[PDB]
Amino acid sequence: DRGVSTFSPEGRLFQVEYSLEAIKLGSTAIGIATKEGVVLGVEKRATSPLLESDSIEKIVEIDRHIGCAMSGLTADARSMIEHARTAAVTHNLYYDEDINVESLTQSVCDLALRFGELMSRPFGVALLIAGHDADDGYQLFHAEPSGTFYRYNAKAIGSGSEGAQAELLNEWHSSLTLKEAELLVLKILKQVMEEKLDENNAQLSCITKQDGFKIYDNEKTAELIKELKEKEAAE
Amino acid sequence: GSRRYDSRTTIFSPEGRLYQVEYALESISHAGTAIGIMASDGIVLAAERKVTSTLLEQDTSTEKLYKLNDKIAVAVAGLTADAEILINTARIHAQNYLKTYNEDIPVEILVRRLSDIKQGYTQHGGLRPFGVSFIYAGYDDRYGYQLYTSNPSGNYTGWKAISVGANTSAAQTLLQMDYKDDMKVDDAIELALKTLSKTTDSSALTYDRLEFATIRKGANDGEVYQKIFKPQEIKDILVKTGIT
Amino acid sequence: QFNPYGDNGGTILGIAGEDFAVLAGDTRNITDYSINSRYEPKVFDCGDNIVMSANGFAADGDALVKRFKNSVKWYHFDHNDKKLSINSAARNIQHLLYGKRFFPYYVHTII
Amino acid sequence: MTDRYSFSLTTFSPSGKLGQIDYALTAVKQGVTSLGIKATNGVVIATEKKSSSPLAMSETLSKVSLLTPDIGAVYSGMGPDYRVLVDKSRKVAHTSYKRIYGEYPPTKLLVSEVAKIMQEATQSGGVRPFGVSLLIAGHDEFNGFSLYQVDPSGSYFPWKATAIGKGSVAAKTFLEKRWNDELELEDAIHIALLTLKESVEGEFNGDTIELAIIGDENPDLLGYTGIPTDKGPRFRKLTSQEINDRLEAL
Amino acid sequence: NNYDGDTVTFSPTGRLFQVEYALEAIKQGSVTVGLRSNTHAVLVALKRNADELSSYQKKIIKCDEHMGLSLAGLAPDARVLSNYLRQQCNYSSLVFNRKLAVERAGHLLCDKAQKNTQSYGGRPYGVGLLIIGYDKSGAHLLEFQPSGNVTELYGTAIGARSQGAKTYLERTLDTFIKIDGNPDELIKAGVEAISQSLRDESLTVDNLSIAIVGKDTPFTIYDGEAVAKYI
Amino acid sequence: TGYDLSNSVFSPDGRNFQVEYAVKAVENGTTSIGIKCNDGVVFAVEKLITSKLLVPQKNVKIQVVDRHIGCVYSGLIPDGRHLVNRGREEAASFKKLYKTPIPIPAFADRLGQYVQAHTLYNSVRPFGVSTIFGGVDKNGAHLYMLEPSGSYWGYKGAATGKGRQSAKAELEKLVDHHPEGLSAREAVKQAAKIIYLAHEDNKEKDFELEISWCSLSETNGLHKFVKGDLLQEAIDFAQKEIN
Amino acid sequence: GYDRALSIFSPDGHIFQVEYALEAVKRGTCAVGVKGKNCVVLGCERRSTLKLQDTRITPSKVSKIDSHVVLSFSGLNADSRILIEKARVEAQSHRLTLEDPVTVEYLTRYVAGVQQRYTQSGGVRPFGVSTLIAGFDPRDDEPKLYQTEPSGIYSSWSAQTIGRNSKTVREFLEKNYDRKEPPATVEECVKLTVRSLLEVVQTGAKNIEITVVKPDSDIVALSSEEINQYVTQIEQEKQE
Amino acid sequence: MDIILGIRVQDSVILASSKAVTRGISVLKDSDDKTRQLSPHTLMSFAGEAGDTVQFAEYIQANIQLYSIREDYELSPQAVSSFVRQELAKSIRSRRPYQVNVLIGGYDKKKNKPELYQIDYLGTKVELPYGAHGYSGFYTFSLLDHHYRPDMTTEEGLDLLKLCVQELEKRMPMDFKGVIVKIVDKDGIRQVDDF
Amino acid sequence: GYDRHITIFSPEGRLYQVEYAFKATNQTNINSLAVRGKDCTVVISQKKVPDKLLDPTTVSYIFCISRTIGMVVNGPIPDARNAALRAKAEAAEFRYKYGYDMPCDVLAKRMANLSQIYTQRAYMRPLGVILTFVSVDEELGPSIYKTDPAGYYVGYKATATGPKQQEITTNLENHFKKSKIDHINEESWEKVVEFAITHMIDALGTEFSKNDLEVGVATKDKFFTLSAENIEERLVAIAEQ
Ligand SMILES: [Cl-]
Repeated sequence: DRGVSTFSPEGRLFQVEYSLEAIKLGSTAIGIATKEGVVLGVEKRATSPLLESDSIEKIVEIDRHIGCAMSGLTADARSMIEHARTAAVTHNLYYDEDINVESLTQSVCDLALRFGELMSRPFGVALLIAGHDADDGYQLFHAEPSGTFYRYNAKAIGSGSEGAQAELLNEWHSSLTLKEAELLVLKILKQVMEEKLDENNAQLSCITKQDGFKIYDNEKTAELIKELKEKEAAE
Repeated sequence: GSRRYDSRTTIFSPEGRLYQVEYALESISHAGTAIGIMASDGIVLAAERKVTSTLLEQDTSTEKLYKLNDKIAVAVAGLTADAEILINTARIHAQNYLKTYNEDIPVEILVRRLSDIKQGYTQHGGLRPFGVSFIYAGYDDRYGYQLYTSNPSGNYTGWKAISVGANTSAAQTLLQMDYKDDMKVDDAIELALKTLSKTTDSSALTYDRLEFATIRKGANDGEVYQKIFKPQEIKDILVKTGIT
Repeated sequence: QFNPYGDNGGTILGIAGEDFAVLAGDTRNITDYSINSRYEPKVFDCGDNIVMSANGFAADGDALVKRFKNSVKWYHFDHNDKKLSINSAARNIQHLLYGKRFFPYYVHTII
Repeated sequence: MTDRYSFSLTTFSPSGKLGQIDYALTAVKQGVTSLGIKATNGVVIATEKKSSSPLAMSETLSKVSLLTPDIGAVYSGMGPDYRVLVDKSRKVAHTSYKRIYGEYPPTKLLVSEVAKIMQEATQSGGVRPFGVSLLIAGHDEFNGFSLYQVDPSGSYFPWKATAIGKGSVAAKTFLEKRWNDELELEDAIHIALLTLKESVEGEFNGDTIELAIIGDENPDLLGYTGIPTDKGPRFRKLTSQEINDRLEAL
Repeated sequence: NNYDGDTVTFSPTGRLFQVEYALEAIKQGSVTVGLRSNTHAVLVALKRNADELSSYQKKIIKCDEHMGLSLAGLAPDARVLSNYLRQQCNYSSLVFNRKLAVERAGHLLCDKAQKNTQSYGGRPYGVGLLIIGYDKSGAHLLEFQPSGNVTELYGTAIGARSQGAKTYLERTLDTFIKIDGNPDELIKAGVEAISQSLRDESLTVDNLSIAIVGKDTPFTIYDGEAVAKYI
Repeated sequence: TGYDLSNSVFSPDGRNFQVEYAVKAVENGTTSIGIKCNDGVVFAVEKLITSKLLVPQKNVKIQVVDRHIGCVYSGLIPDGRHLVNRGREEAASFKKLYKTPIPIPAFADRLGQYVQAHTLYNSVRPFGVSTIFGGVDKNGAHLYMLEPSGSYWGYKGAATGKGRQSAKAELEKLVDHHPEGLSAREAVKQAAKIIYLAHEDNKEKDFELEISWCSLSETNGLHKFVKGDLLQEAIDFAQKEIN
Repeated sequence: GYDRALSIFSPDGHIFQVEYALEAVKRGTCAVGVKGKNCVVLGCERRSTLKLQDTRITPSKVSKIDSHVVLSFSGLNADSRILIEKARVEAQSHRLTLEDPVTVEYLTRYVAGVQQRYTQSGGVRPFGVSTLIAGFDPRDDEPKLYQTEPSGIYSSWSAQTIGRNSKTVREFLEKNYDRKEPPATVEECVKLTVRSLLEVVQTGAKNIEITVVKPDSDIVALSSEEINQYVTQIEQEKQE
Repeated sequence: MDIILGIRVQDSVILASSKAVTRGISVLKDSDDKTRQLSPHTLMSFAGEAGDTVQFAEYIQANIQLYSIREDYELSPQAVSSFVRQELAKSIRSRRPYQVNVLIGGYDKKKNKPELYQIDYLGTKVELPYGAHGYSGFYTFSLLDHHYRPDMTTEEGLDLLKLCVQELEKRMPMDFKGVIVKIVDKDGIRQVDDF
Repeated sequence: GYDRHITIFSPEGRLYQVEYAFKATNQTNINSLAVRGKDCTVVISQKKVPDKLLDPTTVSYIFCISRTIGMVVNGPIPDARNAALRAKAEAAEFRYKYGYDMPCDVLAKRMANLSQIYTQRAYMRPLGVILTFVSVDEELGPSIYKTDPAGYYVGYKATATGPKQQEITTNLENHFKKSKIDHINEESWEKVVEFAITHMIDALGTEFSKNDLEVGVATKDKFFTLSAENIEERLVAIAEQ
């Protein structure tokens, strides 16, 4: 075999590159940032109809002002979320304030390269971290197992990502309303998903300064799905 | 580094089997056969010694049958040296239980812990598994007489009659044929010896190539006695059933 | 037996107005009935418009100020040069002090 | 740095064999012949002293070693491996027995401890098995005289008489014809010398043969008097002169 | 080939391929430039995005009030190494009340990188660093390579197409070394230097990153509308 | 085969190929030398000027251990710094326990045992440097050269790097022409000449000369770098001899 | 300590040791969970190449983790004991600190976390086990059924099966289980569970185990005759 | 803490334990239950150092419940008492020993017999027809030496216990706020509400 | 075939790494020889200084382990010095722990035991050296004991090591066949040194100058090496007879 922390001849880490392939097999997750809030949406993708879909948990709260969506080997995300929550709460204990979204993201990314011969392999999951703080407002971050994170205005991860990202390149502008972003996530998810999108196999969420991070009901998302179908037929 | 020389003893095959466990079982299938039979009034342990030499000291010898405590014994098939490591652990475990609760250890509890140690060597540590299969024969006041077997995987099961080591397939078929539930110890002694006699790779079964033991309530009133048979006693029991 | 504590005397005082705050302290430093220095300042500018004094055992006072000053430096390094608010400084100093709960900094602290 | 070899170097092959143990036994086969014979009132262990150079002093190299006052050991295979096993064996007789019970271990139990040490070299991380088979002869009050063989695997077997190494197959057959359960110690010494001559090629005298007995207590070898219960070692190494005396009436 | 499995193996010609592969990650990185006069030292960096929806990966990191660096290659490795420098600068201040000499900062990075090239299990760092600072012997510029090799220079550049800026600075040497007491001119020279490494893309407002340290200037970074002055 | 893939493995010859491969890394490096003299030692090294942008005099390669020992090396420069860092730790602990500064033979074996240790296991790599070092102790002057295997000897003169053979030939002439001994100031000049003569084997890039010395009379037994007037005088002596 | 990274990524992005652990599960005896309106039923196949077994003492296929939650599995038997022991210890630890028994979701989340840890720790191989965990939360009458697997992922199921030929019995359950109307009684739920195993098993003799969990720590295992009555009744309705 | 008593009769073990929790010059509670059920037929009462008592009790309870779930079986009162003794015998040479005294009342279902064990913080175990910890014993032992018979009914045991509480309420310096009484027999553990 | 890279058994029960370490022994192309007198033990070894730039006084394969014990090494100098430092440390500790000077044979056994460990443990390579220990033991008298990479050790009447060891060995054998004794029957160590050089000359067939040899002598209470002039004095004495 070969060392876990080995470089390829092109100057890349084999294990990090291979974990990126695992993430491409994951279910689609989309995030869009506006000046009214950040929306996070995911494809649930139940493997069988007997599986109770509301037990699929791919959107998760980190703190009141920070939420998170995942794609890839989702079991790998549990300890990442556990670290994120502890980092967020610990900072509030030490400083009597909310931790910045970027600082949270940097803390999670510090775990990433802590593998070798520390854990035995990189994480097989990518994270979309969305939140609000007083300094830099509404923010969306893409956290990779490489230890790198980029800020995004909008971003898709998973199997439908490169098609969904090209769509997000055309649709996003700096004046989108929250409602406009909600519909846009639903629209683009419906495009890249295999099975037909409804309230049971897709999930929406948002973070706003006023109400914090909220996962939407299946009833609330169903009405946004109906509002979307009516608007596309209306021209 | 040293990665080059690592056999990776604790990994799965593409089929979902544990290489080293499978190969250890293959090793055990060449060891001398051992049989356990559970009757309503006791248990029989019978085992065949591995091809003997005439100059071997037969009486002061122990290879197959070991005493764990006054109520539990084991029959061994595999590497003896590996078995003694495990037997000493089992002996200590029994005494720990007795020291803690002031009661003799229930058979299954002892069997589970010994099996759990084996399991560990197949999941972590990069070491080869123990090349040993045990037949446990014992008594406690909850289930009475019990037979168990454990193997290198750390999996254990309970039996009315069972064989380990060489020719288990033929031995099991023969035991399945003549065993019945209302059987007595002296009937079980005969079945055990008859089965080994028919499955043996030797020319003829003699006293010097056998170890024998019984666990009876055949002491005096409500208590259990372990009898590890002496050479002459095996010679007599072999004549009494007309094998020699 | 070795006594790890001493008393360097002096006194400090803080008052807050509507759009300002003062932190005063005398400059005398003593041990027993002797004067060590007539001018040894114990009120310090720690950055981010925070002034601090830790009065009592000067060795502990200096050690604490030194650690908090260093804490302000790393707060910038770790949180994109964000200004450390006075309430956040207070909470941070609590942890600096309580971390030595069973071998305390022998000081009264005012920021 | 540090021992990165925390994994087993002896593993099961598809056929079930433990390669390194098999290969260790092969090393034992190449080794010079040694033997042991059990009499009614004693035990004899013997071997050839294969000299590496005529400039070497073969008295300075002892193949037969005292373990306790009543237990001795000889081997076939790799000398260095044997030497460290003797060191370890002598220590374990103290640490795990004498320091606890105030007396020396019985033969079967010391043998058991040596076997454990050899078993662990078969399973532990980053070690090869020992390349030796041992023959351990000894006496103890409740078991009398006994003779054991310990193999690279860690297995041990009690013997009336046996041989290990180069010409073990022929030597075992020779011993089967001559051994009976009424042999007196002097008769066993005689048979030991006869059996060894078959496997020895060059010089056959008290300087090329090493031989020790487990027999009667030797008060003259104790080094002190005044304690009635201490009567001296039963282990004794026969001198070069004592061997030649018996080689005339051969 | 057979000798690139780990850092602990020499090739038959005496090469360390894992170290060479780490060097390759720097070459794929976005270009960054370093240059100095006798009064100031200046970093200029071209930032890289994932697409038009993403931010531009920050290349410059502050180490102390008098020191900082720019990066090309694996960014998490730069975070580890910069954090180490931050501690070493900090230790020097707390224990000796002394600002860490930019030269010692180089020696410390060299020795940290080296240890990862001689032991089993580890890997070389996959990032190149340009360290600038102003200390008791004036302005300085250092080049760090993850082989362990640290080099003091008047000017330099690392990353993709760094050879253009490196040639330019080699020509401009006699001019820019005497830009004393003029920050905006030393930056202009660095911005012209990095322009010799551009292809199809030009320097925009959320694309350019400039840092400066000197005699009466703490290490400070300029992004966004603060670099519009220099386009 | 495959005997060369892992450090500490003996080939059927009885060789450690990984060490021999480290020697190739040393032969690839720039030239460095050592000259032993009347009451001390002199060290010199070739510094290839890769670019105009290198600040002159500011990438120092000769290193001091304690206050009386100098070290120079050819090959992987970081590996040499690791060895000197250990050398400094060894010298400090010797001075801590025994008070007196570490004798040069004692110091030589400290480095030797440490380098030899990196040939004992497959989990470490041998050092990619040959190191020339020495100084003045209570028994006078000593010069040493240490190789990747851990092998070292005392030397009248020593050379390693790409121009080692050229430098060795030049060193042998000095030993033959001066049986009584060479003076410290003379040895500095000769070092400059030899580095210039050994530069012929690396003549694409031009270079920068660096010299240091320890002498009982000239530097009071302490390690000092040769700078300014004494350096330029030594450079000029060398320039006159190549033409 | 033995450090080797045994679970690593391959070029295509798979962790083969985790995927091979799933093959061990596929080899194990079939296990099925079906939840009714007021109960959950766990059914388990037992292979019949083993006659002369002693069923009094042989480890049962369904284990009690606490008085209100049960765990069945498919795969390596020895591996499952380690998971069961850890689960039982966490059960008592939760009662000690929270002063309330575990929820079925929490107990499942813990078991899945343990499994995940063995997929990115050095020196260990993943568990060759998938589990079905069923029960009722304290003071709650809503039935709960969860499934875990070697990777560490877990989810809730109206009905689910694992082990050999599980794809056949999943097929059966997918057309025979109505989400709008789950088996309204205990009898209905046991029957649908027994029916699903009879698609794969062989003889309905000593090959099928059935355990019924009702609210408030009401767990009982059915005997041979009780199960045999379901087998007898199902076959007579089939001949039609 | 303070008063814990135990009486073994023909068919049951009866445990009485004081209800007061006093700290300083304040009775903080008058309804405290100084007992834990270790298994269906085994009950343990406890008295001693504040904090230590409940912490030890619940730790033992967790271990016995863990055993019960593992083996699907209830340990005998003798076995449980030996486990508890060993834990205290370990504790007494720790850096900080548990300062807890316990009584264990159980009904052995295999023997069909009640059993009462007295164990102090040192790990001193004795089986007794009647037991007490602390100053209580100085009044109750002599009283029970006189009035106890080995063949008494549960009702006779309760009257015998009333006599003990009455004596303690007359001669003890502190107000212990009465007792909670619990019976351990063939049918398990139940609490007498009107005492 | 990874059984040839680490110290595990080959199918034929061999340890190739140990065997190859024996071949490393002759890498220096130097021959050594040891003999015993009545009062002394003399060890001699060839000294080849090929490079003119070497300081010849620092080129040595003979080591003073303790005041009483000397050791000559056959093999590469890095491994040689590794063995020498350990031997010195071991001999120093023995004296501190047990209150008397470590005997030559006991140090030999100890160093042989360490060598044995490297043949059994995988992470440690054998040292490619053969160590010859010499002394005048206070109990056993003049002593020669020799260690190899296999962990083997034994006492000698006399011994030789190196590429041309067999020639020297038989030469010595033939002398002791003639003399009928275990040693050199000589009073002074000076003549035992002379015997040693004489019989090395005959066996190797080469003449030696004062700088082609290296001599260590062990007497009661001290082991010492000879200077070039001490050897020259010895070479003159041989020539004038
Ligand atoms: Cl030793």
